[PDB]
Parts: sequence; structure tokens; C-alpha cells
Amino acid sequence: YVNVTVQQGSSSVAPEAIQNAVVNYAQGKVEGEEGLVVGASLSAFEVAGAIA
Amino acid sequence: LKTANPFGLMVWCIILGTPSKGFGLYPKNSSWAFGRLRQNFIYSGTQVPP
Repeated sequence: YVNVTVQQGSSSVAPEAIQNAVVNYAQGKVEGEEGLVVGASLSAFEVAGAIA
Repeated sequence: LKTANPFGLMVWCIILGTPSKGFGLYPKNSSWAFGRLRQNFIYSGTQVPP
């Protein structure tokens, strides 16, 4: 379970887009990130890095 | 003057810098819960007249 607080800035983004990006980071489409493998802790810092 | 593509409209928005998620984009099938029939799982008169 994750709680995220965010300000729009100057270009609005649909929440579902961010949610999809995060949940696919869970499987990790991007290179260099294995994902949530067995025995892998998760931190809000890594989620924020994936978003960034 | 004739742009109908939502992709082109979003590109225009990126050009001008305006935020985009305040606008309805498209009536196409890409919107959630759309289909050619889409008569199932809805109140089709057997449950409620809509």
C-alpha cells in the first residue's frame, strides 16, 4: 500500500497514467531495474525515482 | 482549423504549454467500457429501464 501526494504544476496528468507507470515498474519494463523479485524490499525513494 | 486528431491537439498543447487533463479528449473506443455491442453488464431493461 502506497500513499502519494503531488502538485499538478503547470501541465496536468491523469492519475491512471501515473498508476500504470508505477504498476508496470513493479514488473519493470525499463532497463536496469529487476523489479519486485523474491526477497526484494521496496522504498518510497525507489518509487519516486521510477516516476522521475 | 481542421485538426481532428487528439494527438495533434495534445501536441499543440505541448507547444503552447497549457495543461491538458482539464479537457475531454475523444469519444473513441479507447475510452473505458466501450464496444460495438456493450449491451451486457448494463441495465438492459431486464433490470432497469435507463
